Amino acid sequence: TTQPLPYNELSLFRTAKYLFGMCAESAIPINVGKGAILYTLSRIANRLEMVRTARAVFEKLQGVILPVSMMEQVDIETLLVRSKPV
Amino acid sequence: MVLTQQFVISNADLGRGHVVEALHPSSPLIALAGSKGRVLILNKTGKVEHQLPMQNVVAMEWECSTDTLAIITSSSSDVHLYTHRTRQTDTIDTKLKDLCFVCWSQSQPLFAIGSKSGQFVLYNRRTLRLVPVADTHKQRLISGMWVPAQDSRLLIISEDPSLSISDAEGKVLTTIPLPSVPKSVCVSGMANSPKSSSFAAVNLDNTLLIVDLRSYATAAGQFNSALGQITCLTAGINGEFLAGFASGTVALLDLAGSEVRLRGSLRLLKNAVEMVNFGEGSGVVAAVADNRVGLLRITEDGIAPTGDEASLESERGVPDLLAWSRDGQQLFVGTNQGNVTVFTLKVLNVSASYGTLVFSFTSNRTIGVKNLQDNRVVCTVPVNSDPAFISAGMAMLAAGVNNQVSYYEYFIAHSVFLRTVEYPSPVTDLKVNSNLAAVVYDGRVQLSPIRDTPEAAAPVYFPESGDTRLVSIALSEVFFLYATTSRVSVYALHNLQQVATFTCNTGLKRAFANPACTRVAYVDDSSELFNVNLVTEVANKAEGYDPDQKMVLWDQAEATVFITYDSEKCATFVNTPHSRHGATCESVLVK
Repeated sequence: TTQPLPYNELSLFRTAKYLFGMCAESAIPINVGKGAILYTLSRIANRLEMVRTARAVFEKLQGVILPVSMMEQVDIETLLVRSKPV
Repeated sequence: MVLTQQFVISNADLGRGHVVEALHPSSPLIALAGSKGRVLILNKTGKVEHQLPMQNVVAMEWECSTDTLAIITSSSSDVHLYTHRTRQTDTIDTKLKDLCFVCWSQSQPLFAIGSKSGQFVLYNRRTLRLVPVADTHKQRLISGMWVPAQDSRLLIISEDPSLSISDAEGKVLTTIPLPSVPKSVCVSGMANSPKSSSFAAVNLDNTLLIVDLRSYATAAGQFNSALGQITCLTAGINGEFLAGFASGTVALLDLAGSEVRLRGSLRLLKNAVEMVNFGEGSGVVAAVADNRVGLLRITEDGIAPTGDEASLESERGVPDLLAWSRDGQQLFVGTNQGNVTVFTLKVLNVSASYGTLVFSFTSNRTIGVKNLQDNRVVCTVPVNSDPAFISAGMAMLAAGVNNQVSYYEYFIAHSVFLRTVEYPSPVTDLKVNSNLAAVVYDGRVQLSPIRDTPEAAAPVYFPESGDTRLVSIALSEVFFLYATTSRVSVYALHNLQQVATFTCNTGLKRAFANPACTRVAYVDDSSELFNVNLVTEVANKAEGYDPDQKMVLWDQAEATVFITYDSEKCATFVNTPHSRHGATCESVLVK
């Protein structure tokens, strides 16, 4: 999320799913943010064409706070993801 | 170039003789004087209200700082001031005989009164004290101009070659005689420079000597003797200088370090330039030689002839005085035979924008692209005609008249023409992006690919199945937005499939989408402004929205601020995406 570094796609997708699953169970630890993990899951699902998952996590991502240089891009991404077959 | 004759001014208006004109820098008013010895002030309607009799006209000018008209006489030592606004007459005695010129400073409330004996003085109105300066010149003065800047220097030229530099006390440090009488000299200032650094060039008929008044470095410039003498001297662009030649050749000079390099020269005209003027506010150079008119524009590639020639009738007289207005819209030429011809140089108020780029008109056939990041012109677009309306997108500029539109593919620096397309109905409004274009006609919008590929996609018409009239549209890179009085709909350009649709119950008159096609500040029938976020589909009315102000512009630098204006004032609205009270759209208030 915060660095222009090489990454795996499927591994990051499964990591995002695991973090989404185990972040709502109890109190989230310090410096683990829901906005970053939701943005990562949304972007990877959009790239990997998990379009139904992408729009689900996007409608969830609508209800969190993003950095000041991210709202416009996430608006464009979530408006574009509303196309394509579900 | 379009030559349209509006009206003809015969010699019966001003009489046979010199024509004196005075252009108001701000108001669209001009004062005219001739051999009839009367003052004619022309309004927008051309109706004569009154004639002010004043004979033996020498010069005229209008003052901008206080809007005060000054009238002087050559046969009397007293100056009479008449105020048209208050109908009051006053007399102030300058105690000087045979006045020849009068000039006012547009930057400071300081004026000087001169005489034909070469004396210039400074007048202190508060203390009524005059400091006399004598023996400065021994012959008749030629002209005297002021520098429109913070540099409080007065320059007066005459037929005795001399250069005088004086301190605040008026003491002349030294006087260096010159081999011959100089012809002319001009001063150019840098507006963007905070200190306004300027350099003066002195011409010696057959020699050009440049002396740096700061570093005290002296260099001798050697030029070919076959070039000839310099006819006219005028200021250029960004400190450049343009010098004529007896052969009529115009040369572009480039400074490479301490050397001057002649990249190229072309002999455009055969005769000398009768009169040359430079427009500081327009940057257009025009030359008149005999019955020929030429236009010079500084380009990167050089000078190329347009191939068009026009012949002027000799019955209108030989021009002798030429002054271009600062705005460049009004051109008045006076002839010594009493014939005045007025040429209308139209510059369209049609403009467009995209991101940090603003598209306006620099000439009749060139569109200037200005970048707000650097505040300088970066590219230019060639135009085939004078478009009625222009629109901008990403790497695409459209310019149209009535029901036809021409497309250019600008890039940042060159422009490429693509196609001219006619449409069955007049195009009321127009939006465009890099690949497609939306044209408003038939009460609807045609969206079509501009590229004329043999396998192009079929153009689409919106709205479909019929909802109501369209009020406004907007276009972006991947989104097409169309607004009716009932629904605002956004479609993804990669599929033309519906993604966002907001229903407005209170109607809609004028919609104003953000550049990213995600937020619409739309005005309903109840004179209210709603800031609808098209993503989450929430309608929030703008607090403090004055219904008098109708137009909305979305800021291109900030995505949370826009401006609502009318013909006179404006107010700034801020869009907060999240707070305790949810997303808000509030007018900025006063302390």
